[PDB]
This record gives sequence, structure tokens and C-alpha cells, in this order.
Amino acid sequence: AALKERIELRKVKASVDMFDQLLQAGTTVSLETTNSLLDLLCYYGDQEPSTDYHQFGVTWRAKNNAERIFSLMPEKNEHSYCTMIRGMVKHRAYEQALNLYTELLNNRLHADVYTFNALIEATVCAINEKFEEKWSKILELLRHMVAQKVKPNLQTFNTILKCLRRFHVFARSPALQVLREMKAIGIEPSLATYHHIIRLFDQPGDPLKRSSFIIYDIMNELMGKRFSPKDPDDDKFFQSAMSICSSLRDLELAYQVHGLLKTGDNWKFIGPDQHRNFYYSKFFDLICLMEQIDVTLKWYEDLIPSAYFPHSQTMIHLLQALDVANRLEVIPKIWKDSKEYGHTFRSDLREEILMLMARDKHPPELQVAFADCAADIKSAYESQPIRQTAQDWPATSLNCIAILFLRAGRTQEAWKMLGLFRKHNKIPRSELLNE
Amino acid sequence: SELLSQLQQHEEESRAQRDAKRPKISFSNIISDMKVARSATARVRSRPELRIQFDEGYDNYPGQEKTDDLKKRKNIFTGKRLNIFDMMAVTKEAPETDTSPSLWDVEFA
Amino acid sequence: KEKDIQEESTFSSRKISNQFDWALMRLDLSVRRTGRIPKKLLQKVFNDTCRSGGLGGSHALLLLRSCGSLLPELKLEERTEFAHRIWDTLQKLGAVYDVSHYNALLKVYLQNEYKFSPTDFLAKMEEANIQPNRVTYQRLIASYCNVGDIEGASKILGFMKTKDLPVTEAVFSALVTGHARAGDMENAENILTVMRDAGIEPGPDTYLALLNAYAEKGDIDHVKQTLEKVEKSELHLMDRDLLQIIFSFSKAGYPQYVSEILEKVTCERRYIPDAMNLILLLVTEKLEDVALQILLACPVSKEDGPSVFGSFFLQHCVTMNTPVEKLTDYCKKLKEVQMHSFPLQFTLHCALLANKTDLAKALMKAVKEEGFPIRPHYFWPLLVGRRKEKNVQGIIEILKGMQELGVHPDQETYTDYVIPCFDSVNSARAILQENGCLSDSDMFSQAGLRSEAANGNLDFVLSFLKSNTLPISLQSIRSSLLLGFRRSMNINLWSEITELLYKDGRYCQEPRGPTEAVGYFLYNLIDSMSDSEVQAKEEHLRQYFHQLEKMNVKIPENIYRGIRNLLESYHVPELIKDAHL
Amino acid sequence: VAFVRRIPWTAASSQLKEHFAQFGHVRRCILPFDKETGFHRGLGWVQFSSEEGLRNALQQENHIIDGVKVQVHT
Repeated sequence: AALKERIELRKVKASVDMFDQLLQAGTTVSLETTNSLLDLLCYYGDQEPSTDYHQFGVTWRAKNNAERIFSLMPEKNEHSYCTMIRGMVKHRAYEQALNLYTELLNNRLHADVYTFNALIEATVCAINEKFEEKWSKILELLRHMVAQKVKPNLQTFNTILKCLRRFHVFARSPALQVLREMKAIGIEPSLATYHHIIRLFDQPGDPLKRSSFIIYDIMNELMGKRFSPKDPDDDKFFQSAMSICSSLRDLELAYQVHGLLKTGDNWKFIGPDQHRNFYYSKFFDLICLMEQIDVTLKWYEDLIPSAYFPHSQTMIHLLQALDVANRLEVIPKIWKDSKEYGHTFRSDLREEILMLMARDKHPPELQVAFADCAADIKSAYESQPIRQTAQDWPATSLNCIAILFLRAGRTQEAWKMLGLFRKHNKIPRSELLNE
Repeated sequence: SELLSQLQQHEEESRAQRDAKRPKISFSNIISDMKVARSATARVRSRPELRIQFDEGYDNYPGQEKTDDLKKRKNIFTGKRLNIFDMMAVTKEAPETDTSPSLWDVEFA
Repeated sequence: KEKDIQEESTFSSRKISNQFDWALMRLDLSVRRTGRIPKKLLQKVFNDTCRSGGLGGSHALLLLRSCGSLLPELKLEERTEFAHRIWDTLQKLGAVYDVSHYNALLKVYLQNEYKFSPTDFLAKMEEANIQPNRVTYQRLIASYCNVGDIEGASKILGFMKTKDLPVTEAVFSALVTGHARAGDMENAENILTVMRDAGIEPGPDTYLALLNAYAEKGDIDHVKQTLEKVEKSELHLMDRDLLQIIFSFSKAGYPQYVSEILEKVTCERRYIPDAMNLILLLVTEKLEDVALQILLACPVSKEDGPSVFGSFFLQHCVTMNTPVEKLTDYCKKLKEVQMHSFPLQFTLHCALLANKTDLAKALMKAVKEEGFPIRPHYFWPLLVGRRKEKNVQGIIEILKGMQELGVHPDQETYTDYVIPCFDSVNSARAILQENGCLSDSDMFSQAGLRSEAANGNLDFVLSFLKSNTLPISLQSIRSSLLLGFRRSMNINLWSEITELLYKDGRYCQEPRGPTEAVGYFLYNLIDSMSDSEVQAKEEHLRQYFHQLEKMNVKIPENIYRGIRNLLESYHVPELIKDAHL
Repeated sequence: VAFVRRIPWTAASSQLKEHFAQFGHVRRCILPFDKETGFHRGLGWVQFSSEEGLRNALQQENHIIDGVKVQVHT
């Protein structure tokens, strides 16, 4: 009874030390208590769970407490074997888990649903063989699952789809058969199910096209479906769906994906921070490219800064969208916002703004505003924090600033820039000299 | 262009006459800085992945009407399924609250 | 497999016209696994593209791009001829060539060192009347830089200004190449400074061109300098860049520095295929000694030492006619490290597929020295090759080579190869008797007997047995005869030969039972004949067994039971009646 | 009849016989040498005189010929 406390507290070391002492004294330990000890040991791999204060490779170790205790067990029920198999698969002991399942079959003991789900991953990771072989192996486990009267849960199918990611070329059509099987049985595909598929159907990194059209069927199904957390991978769907919308460059599809995010409480599935930034980066980048400027600016105001903080590259995309739209009166505003979002000292962004402002001649009013922004960008170059290392004045930036001063009529300020050119050894273009 | 085509012929002739390298030092200052040098912004970051991107980097951005064909009337949900697991109409669930949740179930929740 | 489910419905209807993407993977997967696309494999995809007929601009573009550096096994000139042939074939199939198609052709030309006037290709573009783009102009500058023409390059750059095209890093990398290739290292260094002056930090590609530049001239001191700078700088370290420098040194003819640069190679995440490609290219360039150094520096497969990262080297060495000494030396090193349990045998296989006897003999003799058991099955495919060649003296040389090694052709060798090849079996033995090479020509005479027995010319079988003075095996004839009967069967023949037998019977004495075993012969024949076949042989069997009764040479009782059991399975009353008689 | 797979091109029907003779008296060893090449497809059939021989040939999981493990199936 006192040992059960340590198992409830998750004291892996104290429980084992006490369990051994209990066994040495000779007092009877209930199978249930020993099973709970294995669950604690198998889950954590005989390692203390992280406490407040006192990746690569297989974490399963041969000289581990679970193995020793497992053999010590006088009676081993189905649960004891199940948790041991699951522990091995969790800790990348794929070959050892499959070997234990063989022993499980020799004892004529039915495995539970969770053991079967872990075993599917083992067969794929354990051995290296052609898809045809691995598919035959997976199918064989499914046939064993039916023979043992074990009903497959949602995770059973999601693991197959996740496991089938390796075999991108060959698993596409088989993966659809798995999805079609889920619908017939009645297991409703969660977001994780579709997440795995859309990933599977767009694995190649070569410039390919029309393979990603899988998404259209999925979106029609998922339209207006309020989702609940079913699989640990439900949060990864939206980021993947938006990445495909950017690759296909279909703005209408992007609005359908975003629409689904906004229905009910679907916004809570966006995921961690880095997931949210990626989603919004891909989403907003597509808006600027494929939508009218008048609507792009509305999305710009709503999303930033309330939703996310823009990456320096997204500000460049917004500047390019303004150029294509011939709406360069807003460029001074973009600079102000850029500085507020920590892009004051981004060389790429500063160079792009100056080039666009100085590319063509503008009316006096627009030319004056560009001169003030250029003077501000110039001040940022003078007060660079990189100065501690090395202060660099890109030739283009220097030239654009000088020309913008000349066009606005601040000859006094432009005359000073001539000293900088020779100082920094930057060749002025003929256009600057001709003007 | 055709005018450029005429120029091309002058390029070969001039080079044949020069034989040795010309005194075209300073490289014409990048032909007076040429036009645009924004290409660096892709490589200022200089990541290993980015090199692979520029190593395979060519004018792949413009696909234009890459896939005009569509609407083959193929629905994925319709088609051949795996018949290993028999179809189950409905599930009857018993609460069984007394059953102690196994650590794995607690951690999964 | 029941039509393989119609090849899975002709492979799921060729992925609904996306087989081309599917094929792109098999290509890509090969590059992931090996880094090389087998010439055979590419021919298949291409042939499948013609077979399909429906080509896609991107799909045709891929094939062209596959003809470049992705074919390290083939020589630069062969790649171009291949690329030219594909381009023509693609045009015959109605491939609409856009700017991309012609751009890819330029890359292939540049990758395969295909020297051409940039004006000519520009003229080709003008005939197509398709506006060139920046990549075209940049690649035309690289063409002028690969030939060290700075003036031409500058003139195209001058037009580039009129078109207002951005200068990319590739342009600067091409500039470095030109001045380096022209031998003006100072100028190449000025590009490095001008790039820094323009604010474009030199990339690792630009440094690879710089590294390669030095390797061409063999300035290892500068190579070490620029290396250290790369190490110090933020620039990551790719072995595809380094492995390329060895190729430069190897191509430049300074393999002494290769060892130094190869020692710098640190095994990284996944550069096996790149080294795999480099090794292939080195053997193509006939630089196998350097390829061996790299081959030894590669990591052996953790699971099995006998990994095939030397097989691609050995096979391409055989295809390249690597010197037997060189090839054998490489095999020995692979055998020592357990990199191959049977390196020479594998080389013997592909060398046998090449159908070269001189090499096969030398390799086969090296198999005996290595201590692996020699078998006629090693010479068997080679004899097939010469059989197709129809070289009387050529095949004679094989037998001489076998004698040098000690192999002797048995009967199966003749029946399968020497017997079919020669127009006349008897003339073959006469030519073979002239040489005196065969340990025994009876095996050849018996070999022709097998064929004539198998063909069903039982009259020849009997007449042959008589004329020949040397002993023959009856049991083998029995098994060959029952096959011949299935092929050629005539009731009259069996009677005619029997009358011929009575005339001039030879040997007379037989260890095979006069009658008891003759029954065994009949029993074996009946067993071999399929039920349907025996049903067809209903009328003739009755007569043959009536001839057996009049002869009175009844078959054995125990064998009789066997036959009767066979006839019961056939369920034909006439056959059972034949047994009773 | 035992169905053998993954037979190395070096190993002929005779070699299959001697390795399989220890398990049962092989009545006939059928190794189909691919035409023209002269090398079998890597598969073969071994007819044992008795079913016991076939069973014994299936009991052993590791059938090694020329250092190559061949796969045997009923």
C-alpha cells in the first residue's frame, strides 16, 4: 500500500528501489500494483520525470529496470505485455517490441488496440524494405487485429497515414484507401487525418504541380465543420493547408481555409507560436500577391500587430504589392510601421524602400514625403547598432538618398552626400551625375 | 533581338582581332552599376538550406497557368476502400468511471 | 498473378496522366539513393515518354535537365549527343519549346562543356522567335566566360542593362570562372572585391568557383587560404563543394593534392551519392586511382561491410575497360575490407554481359587465384554470346581459355550452346575434333542425340545409337525420349525403327533389362504424358500394346501395377484394357 | 515442391541440390536459367522424394548458398 503512493507520485527511482526491497522481504505485491509500476517505468524509460529543481538515438537501454522487473513478474497478464510493447515503441525499441509481440502471440494473449497501433509503427521503422513489403506487413497486422476481435480506433488510422509519409511515391493511392476505409467503418477523420494526407500528397521537393489538388476535396468536406481535439496532431493542419494554398497560389482556397479557422472555436487549433507565425506569414504573403491593394491594406491593418508581428520579408512583399498597384503614397507609412516592428536595421528592407522611392520621378508633394522618409532611413543608417562591428553603406542606398534629396529640392543635403561617395568608395550612377 | 544579333557578330569579330584580353579594367563599373542588385537579399541570410535553394535556384517562380486542367470529377471519398475491418454501425459506450485511468491514458489526455 | 490485377489497372491508369510525376520520383529517388540516374533507367523513362506520347512542357524540360550533370556515368560528349537526340525526339513529338526549354538546353550545354557559339544558340532562339530572358543572357555570359571571353561577356552585360535585368550571384560566379579559366587570377580576385564593394557578400558557390579556379592551376596554397577563410566565415561546409574540388584537381592532373583535399573531407549528413557520382565520373575520366582513394574514404555501411558502394565503382570500371590489373587490384582491396565478399565474380558477371572473352578469361583465372570455386556456369553466358556471334574460331578460343583455367565443357554445355550455334552438329564435332580440345567428343555425339531425341526424331536416335562405337546411356535417352514423343509422335515410326533395329542391331548386350526395363520405359512415358495427352493416344496405344502381346515381352508386374494406377487416373477404359493385354 | 527465392546467380541447380539434400532426398531440382543470359531469376523449385524432405527444408530459416541466404517457401 505504501508503494502505490510512490507510483502515483511518479517516483521512478524510489518505486523501483522500494519494489526491490519489498520483493526481497518476500511480501506479496499485487499484479495490479506491478502493472502500474511497469506503466510508470515503461512510459518514462526508467528516467526521472523533469522537475522544477533539486533527441537522436534509441533511449531504450538493455539494462533497464522495466526488463528486469518484467522477468521477475510471476504472473504476466495481457496488460503487462501491452504496456511493455508500447514502451519499447515509444522509446524507439522497434525490433525489441516486435520480438515481444511474437512472444505475446506464443502465449495466446490478445493485444489491445493501443498495442496494435504501436506495432504498426514498429514494422515500418524496424526493418527497411520496399513499400510492397511494408504494406504487406501493415496489412498483416490489420488482419491480425481483425482475427483478435480488436476494433481499430482513430489513432490506428492516423499512425498508418503518418507512417506512410516515408513512402510518398507509393503510399498516395493506398493512403486514400485508408481514408476511404475510415469513412465506411464510421471513424470520422479528424484534422490530424487530413493533415497527414495533405502532407503525404505533397512531399516531393522538386518543382512539381497538380499533385496538391488533393486539398480541394478535403476543403469541401471540412467546410463549416466544428472540430474537437481528437489526435495530438490536430493543431498541425492549418499550417499545412495554408502552405499548400501558397504553393498553388489560389487565393480563393486560402479564404476557405481561413474561413474554417474562424468558424466557431476552430481558431484554437492554430497551434503554438511558431505555427501561428508561419500560417499568417504564408497567408498574408498570398493576399498581397493575389488580391487588390484596397483589400490588402484592410487585412494589413487587422492582422498586424494584433495577430502577428511581420517578418522583414513580408514587409518587402507588401512594398512590392504597393508598387504593382501604383500606390506609392503609402510607402512613408510602411517605413514607420517597419521601425515599430523591429525592422529599423534590416538592410534588405531599407534598400528596397529607397529604390522604389527613387525609381521614378514623382510630383512635388510625393517627392517631398519621400525625402523625409529618406532622411529618416538615412538617420537609421547613421545610428546603426552594427556600428559596433562594422558600418556599411550599400552603394545603392547612398545613391537613392542623394537623388531623393536632389529631386525634392534639398540641394544643401545632397551636396553633403558627395563626400560620402568618395569616403565609402561608392561609384555614383550616371543618372545621379546627369541630374 | 535582331539588332543584338548584329551586335553578337561584332562581338566575335572584335574578340578575334583583340586575341589578347582588352584593357577593360574596372569592368565598366558593373556597366555603371547596371540596374538592380537586390539578388543579394536572398543570399544575405546565407543559410545552408538557402544555398540548396539557389543551387537549384532558377526562374521557377513564374508558373503562369501551370495547371489549367481541373474538374476530373474524381472524389477521393468515393472509390475502392480497404475491406479488412468490417463496418460498424454504431458504438455503445459504458462509462466505467471506477476503472483507474492508466498513466498512458492520462498522459494522452 | 491473374494479370497482376491488370497491372493494378495499367498502374492505376498511369496515375491519371501523372505517371510523369511518378516517373520524376523514380528519377529523384535514384538521385537520393545513388545520386545518379542509370542510363538504362533514363532510357526507360524517355522510351516510356515516347510510348505515352502525351508529353508535358515541364516533363520534357525534366528529361533535358536530366541529360546534364545528372549523368556522371556518361562522357561529356555522350551526354550532349544524348541531349541533342532527346531534344530532336521531343520536337518530333510536338514539344512546344518555350524560354524554359531553351534555357535548360543551355544549362545542359554548359554542364557538359558543349562548346558552341553563343551567337548560334541566340540565332536558334531568334528562329524560334521567342524572347530570351535573364537566365538565357546570364547563361550566355557564362558560355562566354567558360571560354574566357570577357569582352563578349561584357557586351552581353551591356545589353542586359538595356533590358534592365537584375545581376544575380550566378553572374558574379560566372565572371570568376572566366577570369580564372583565362589564367588571370588577379582579375578573378577583383570580382571578389567588386562583389564586396557592391554589397553582395560572396557566396559559397562563388568561393567554390574560387576554390575550383585555384585547383585548375594547382595553387594548393591559395586553396588552403580560401578554405580557412570559408571555415572561419559563417559559410557552412558542403562536401559537394569539396568533392568538386578534388574533381578539379583530378581533372587538372594533380592527384597529389587530391589526397590532401580528400583528407579534408569530413563525412557529413548525406553526401554518399555525391561521392558516389564523383567516383563514377573519375572512372569515366579514367582516374580510377583517385576514385579508389575517395572510395576508401567513404564510410562502410554500418549494417553490412559488404556494401555496394564499391560495386558501382567496379561495374563502371568494367564498362570503362579499366585495366585488368587495376580492376583486380581494386577488387582485392574491396575483398580485404570485406567491402565485397565476391567482388571479382560480380565484375565477371557484368564483364560477361559485355561479352568480352579476353577479360572474362583473365577475370575467371583471377577467380581461381582468389580461391572461389570455378564452374562451367561461369563460361556458359559467354558461350551464348559467341553462339550469337557465330564465330567458329571465337568459340574455339573459349574452349582453349577453359583449358587454361581447367574447365571442361560437359554435355549440358554443348546441348545448350555449342550444339545450337553450329549449323550442323556433325560438322561441329568435326571442327571440335580437328582442334582436339574436347576431353571426349562422345559427350558431343550424345549431345546431338539428346537434341534429336528431344526434337522427336526417334528414327535418328536409333540410327545414331547404332553407328556410334562408344557407349551411350539408356536412362537419359528414356527421359529425353518421352519428351520427344510429346513433341513428335507417330505410331508408324515406332514400328519402322523396330524393323530397322532388327536389320543391323549393334551392341546387342544391354545392362538395361531386355523386357522388364522396356516396361519401365513405357511406364515412365505414360506417367509423363498428361491425362488429356494419353486420351488422345487411345487408338495408337491399343495397337502398341497389341504389338506387345504378340511379342510376348510382358512388362514387370510391379511396374504393371504402376501403369495400371496411371491408367485408372486417366479413367479411360481402352487404356486399362491395354494393360490387361 | 519447395519454392526457393533470392538464389544468387552464382548458385546453380546442382548447388541447390547438395544444400537441400541434407534435409530430404531431392527428386528433381528445377532452376530456370533465364534465356540468353544463362542466369536464373533468383528463384527455383526443389521437388523432394517425400513430403518430410519438403517439411525439413521449410523448418530451417537460414538457407545459405554461396554466402547468400535464400528464401524457401512451401
